[PDB]
Amino acid sequence: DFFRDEAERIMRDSPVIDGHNDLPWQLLDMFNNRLQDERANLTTLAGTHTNIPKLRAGFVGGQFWSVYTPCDTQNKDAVRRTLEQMDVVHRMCRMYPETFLYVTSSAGIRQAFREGKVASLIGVEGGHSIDSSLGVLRALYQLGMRYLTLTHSCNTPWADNWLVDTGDSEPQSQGLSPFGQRVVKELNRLGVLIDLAHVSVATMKATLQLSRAPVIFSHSSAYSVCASRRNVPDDVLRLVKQTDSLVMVNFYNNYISCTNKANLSQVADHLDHIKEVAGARAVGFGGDFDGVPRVPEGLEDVSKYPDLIAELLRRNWTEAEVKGALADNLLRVFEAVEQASNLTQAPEEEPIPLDQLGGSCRTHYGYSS
Amino acid sequence: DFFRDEAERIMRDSPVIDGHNDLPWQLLDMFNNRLQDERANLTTLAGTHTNIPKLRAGFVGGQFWSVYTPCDTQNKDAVRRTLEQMDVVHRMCRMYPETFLYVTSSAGIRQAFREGKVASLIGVEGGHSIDSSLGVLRALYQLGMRYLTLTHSCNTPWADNWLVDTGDSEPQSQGLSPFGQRVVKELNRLGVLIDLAHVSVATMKATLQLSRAPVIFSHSSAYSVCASRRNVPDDVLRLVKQTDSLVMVNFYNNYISCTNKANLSQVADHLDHIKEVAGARAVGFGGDFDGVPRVPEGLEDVSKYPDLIAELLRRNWTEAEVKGALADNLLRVFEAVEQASNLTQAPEEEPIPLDQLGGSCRTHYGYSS
Ligand SMILES: *[C@@H]1O[C@H](CO)[C@@H](O)[C@H](O)[C@H]1NC(C)=O
Ligand SMILES: *[C@@H]1O[C@H](CO)[C@@H](O)[C@H](O)[C@H]1NC(C)=O
Ligand SMILES: *[C@@H]1O[C@H](CO)[C@@H](O)[C@H](O)[C@H]1NC(C)=O
Ligand SMILES: *[C@@H]1O[C@H](CO)[C@@H](O)[C@H](O)[C@H]1NC(C)=O
Ligand SMILES: [Zn+2]
Ligand SMILES: [Zn+2]
Ligand SMILES: [Zn+2]
Ligand SMILES: [Zn+2]
Repeated sequence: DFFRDEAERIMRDSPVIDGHNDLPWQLLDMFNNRLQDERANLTTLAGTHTNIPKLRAGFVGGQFWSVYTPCDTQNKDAVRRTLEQMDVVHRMCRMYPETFLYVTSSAGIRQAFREGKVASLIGVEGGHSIDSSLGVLRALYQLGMRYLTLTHSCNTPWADNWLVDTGDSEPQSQGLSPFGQRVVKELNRLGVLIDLAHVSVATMKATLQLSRAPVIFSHSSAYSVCASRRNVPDDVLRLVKQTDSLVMVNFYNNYISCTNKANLSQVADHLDHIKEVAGARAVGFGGDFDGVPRVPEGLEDVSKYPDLIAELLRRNWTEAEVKGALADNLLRVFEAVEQASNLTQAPEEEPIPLDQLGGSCRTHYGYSS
Repeated sequence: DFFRDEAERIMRDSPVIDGHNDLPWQLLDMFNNRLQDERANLTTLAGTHTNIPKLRAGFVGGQFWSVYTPCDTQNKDAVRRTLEQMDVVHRMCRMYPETFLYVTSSAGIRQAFREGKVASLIGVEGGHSIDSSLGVLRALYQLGMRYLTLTHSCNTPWADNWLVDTGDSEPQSQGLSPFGQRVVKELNRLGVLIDLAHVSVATMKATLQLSRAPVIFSHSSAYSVCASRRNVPDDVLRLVKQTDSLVMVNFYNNYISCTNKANLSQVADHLDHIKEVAGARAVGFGGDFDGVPRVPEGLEDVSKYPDLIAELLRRNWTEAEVKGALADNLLRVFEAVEQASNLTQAPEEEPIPLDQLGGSCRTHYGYSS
């Protein structure tokens, strides 16, 4: 088709940078992170939405690999598992160097594009990965973390998750607690993209007001099209336009069609809506591949991106608009996050009040007066 | 004084590289790692064995800063606190760049020497810091860990501590378990110095036979002089000689004189013994300043090293011998550990058997149990 051909033509110049793929999670679940297991070979990997040949077929040039540890690891082994997940991403890049180029900056993604490699970054899904520690935060930064999803589907002691909006969770921090605000201040200082997927509206609003840099939704869709609280409402979409932020669209069926069944066209509806309310520069891709049980007809795996782009061209999106959705909006936001960082500025060191630390799996050294 | 002048002349060419200083622990216990606190100013800090002017007076040119988290943090928040202690060391070097040069190699130490800065490295004290994970181990390496003390004063699921030799602990792994052997192999491939301070004799001997590179005792003294199980016995000293390893002398009174009261002359007695049994290239310093309640008369703080060097010269240690004790032996061992590392060798990924993990602060993802 003419649109598919144009899609590929454009994608050769502007490869897609996806904001959220949970392949690392599958590697842990399926092989206990044993990359040498021949069943785990990435050139032939089956049973997942992602593998090397599929990535190449979908013209994927950049990928924020999700370093995710479940909510039940909070106040348990969340920090240990986050390190192991970041480790599996590091090893993956070193194991398939002909394919992946591990990067931690916007300039780095651009170099990957020049080299014909899949720029590979790390996105930490859930603030429970830092265990309310500014020191652990900086450590994750040093290890490659380039975005932090403030919460997953559970509250941290300083940020509220989306389930607060469905009543399944209590509004603990009413957005961001004072420590949570220092976390935003710290993420801003370091140059880490703040990610609002999985958080509550109050947390979305608090962050869009508080952050000194544009923020992202690594894998969130349009609430107007599908009223899932994992999706973004119009008033927030307006804040996204105001701050020049970015919503990277999630392909999960139940967030797209609000039911188990969904198709490629319905994803373009979310894209259209985000483009109309938040603006064309606020649109991106955050498929949630390998993180969801259901993906749309036409978007069975990571090789289907050109078909989604072809559809956007069919709906009259201009080349500039699809190039922005593909990679340029993410790059603009990433560069702004880097410009707004201040590594010379003294790091945030005021800890979270002891009465706010939860669980029965810690000790209280340092805390006294 | 002839020997004090000579000590300084020699120390200006070969400043001391101490193998273990617990200042980070003091920064946590005293200020909860708040380096901006006015009391925490390192140029004026009182109440500790270490601070900037003291380090300069003692001619200290290299230091392995201990990143230590208590034994009771094992199976609790050990990993979290380890990252926080590593973080305070990183921040310390950043806050006083005119004094500390953060380094992670032997060439880096020589660079610090050339610039007149105190080479600042990280020594992780206790295998519980990795919570039996090879991924956390690699993460710590990436964060700057250049030596791992296999155990502190408690057994890990894969190594036995020194208390086993006093009867207070059971010989769980009877040295190193199979996973513990894999840890040692990973430490060798990474280029991390294996530290035998705090381990049982069975662990020292198992590691000495297994390691493919020379090892160290970052802060342990001579068992013949003081029969403390925190000290190294002669048969292990013969293994140290055989492997061209290194024993860095601890200044703690109770490990020196085997009693609360001790003096500089007695520490020199330990150095003499190690030199006799393990050889001159197996001696160094690992004072344990800021990690102990009692230090010898004449060795009150970190500014006292020149007096100890003067005593060794007085005792007829040659210039080559003291330069070895000061810096050259550690540098030799470091270079060997670096040469034994292999970047191309596939990382160890066979996890510890699930049934060997303890505590109630973890989840069993990857295994399923
Ligand atoms: C993956 O498999 C291909 C062939 O199926 C092989 O050529 C390649 O060496 C393998 N890669 C790894 C890392 O095992
Ligand atoms: C499609 O978009 C272009 C902008 O590139 C616009 O000029 C044109 O009118 C649109 N086509 C239709 C049929 O609306
Ligand atoms: C420490 O105090 C001295 C004054 O004694 C001051 O010059 C220096 O800037 C201070 N350093 C920091 C990091 O506060
Ligand atoms: C001191 O050492 C020198 C050279 O190492 C040696 O010749 C001399 O005999 C030693 N002096 C004593 C008193 O042992
Ligand atoms: Zn998610
Ligand atoms: Zn995810
Ligand atoms: Zn110590
Ligand atoms: Zn110690």
